[PDB]
Amino acid sequence: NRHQIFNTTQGHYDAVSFIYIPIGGYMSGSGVVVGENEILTNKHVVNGAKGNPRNISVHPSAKNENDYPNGKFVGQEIIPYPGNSDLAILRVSPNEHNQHIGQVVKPATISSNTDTRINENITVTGYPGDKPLATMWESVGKVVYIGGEELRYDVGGNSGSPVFNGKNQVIGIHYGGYNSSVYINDFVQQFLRNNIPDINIQ
Amino acid sequence: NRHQIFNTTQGHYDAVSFIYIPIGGYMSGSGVVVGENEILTNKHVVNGAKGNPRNISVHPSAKNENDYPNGKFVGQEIIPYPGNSDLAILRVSPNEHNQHIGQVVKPATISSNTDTRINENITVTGYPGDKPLATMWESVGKVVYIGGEELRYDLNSGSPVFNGKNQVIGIHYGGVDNKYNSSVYINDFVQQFLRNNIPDINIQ
Repeated sequence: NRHQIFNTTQGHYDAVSFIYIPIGGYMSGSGVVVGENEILTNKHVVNGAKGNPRNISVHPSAKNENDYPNGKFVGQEIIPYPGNSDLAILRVSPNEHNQHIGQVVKPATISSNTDTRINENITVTGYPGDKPLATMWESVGKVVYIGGEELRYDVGGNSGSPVFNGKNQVIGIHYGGYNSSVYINDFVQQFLRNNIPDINIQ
Repeated sequence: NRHQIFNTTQGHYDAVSFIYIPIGGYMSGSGVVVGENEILTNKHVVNGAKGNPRNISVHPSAKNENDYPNGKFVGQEIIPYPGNSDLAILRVSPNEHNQHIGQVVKPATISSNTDTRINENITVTGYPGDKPLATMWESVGKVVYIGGEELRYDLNSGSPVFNGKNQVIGIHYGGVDNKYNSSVYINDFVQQFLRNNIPDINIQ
C-alpha cells in the first residue's frame, strides 16, 4: 500500500517530478529527471499539451500544491520514443534563475536491466491523481512479467511514474495498464543515449 | 620512467586521490580510496591539518587543478596507524550530493602481500609536487627491500604502490634521495589495522 513521501528532495526521490498541463481544467502526471535538461514521462502525458511544450510545467521534488521546493521548469521540446511504447522525453528550459533541471536535483540512475527478473521487488513513485495535488506517493510491488518493451508489476500508479529497483535505479516508466510500464530495454536505452548524452545507465 | 594519467576515472586509477590542505599556503599529497568512506595516506600528510580533519579536501580521480571529475570529499576523522609507520586512515564525510566516496569510485583492492617479493615490478601512482597541481602520474619501479612495515623500491607522499594485478601493496611516504624510495608495507599487522577500522576493506 501507498505511503506519502515528505522529504521529496532527499536520496533518490528528488528526481521524481510532478507534471502540470492546463487544458477547462488541467491534466497532471509524473516523470523523472534523467538529464541536464530532460525528464522521462508518457506519450499520453505530453500529448495533453497539444503540441505546445511550454504548456507543460515540471516540478521536480514537488511536495504539495503549495510547496515546490525546486520551483518549476517549462517544457521546451517533446521527443517521443519512435517505437510503439508510451514513452517520451521532455526537454525543459532553464528556470527564472538560469539553473538547469539536472542541476537543482540529481538526475536518476537508469538501470541497464541486465539483472531485472520477475518476482523482483520494486517501487513506483509519483503523483497519484486520487491524492491531493502534487503529493508524492511510493507503492511497493513485484515484477510479474517482462517482455520486449513491456514490464508488468503487481494499487495503481500515476502516468509517467518511474519504476525503481532495489538499487533505486529506474527500470521502467509506468504508463497504465496488473500495472504496465515501459521497460527500459536496449532499444529504449539507445533512444535515451541518442538524446540525453549525460544519461546515467548503471 | 613516469607518465601522466589522463583517464583518471577508468580502471584502477579512479581510487587514486588528490589531497589538498591549506596551511600562508597549502600542502598537497596523495591517497587511495579503500572503503565506503575511507582513504589511506601518510601520517605526515594528515598532520598538516593541525588536528582538524575538516581542513583536508580529498579529490578522487583528480585529473588537473581545474578538473575534479568526482568532486571533493571533506575529512571527518583521522585514524593514525598505532605502530611506528607513516600510515593513517582518513575517514571522509559524504559529499554535497550525500554520496559516499566508495560509491563514486571503486575502492582499491589491497594485496594480502603473500606473493610480494624483491625485484618484482610495481607502479607508484599519485600526484607529485614537481608536476602541475592535481595531475596524476604513474611511475614504474622495482622492489628492492621488504622488511617489517617497510617496502622500498627504485624508480609522492601517500601515493598507493600497485603490484601487477593493480592491488595496493604499500603506501609511499618518502625515502632517501639518490638511494631508495620508501613505502609503508601492508603486512599482516597493517592489514589487521585496516580490518579493525574499514568495515568493507577488500584484501585479496
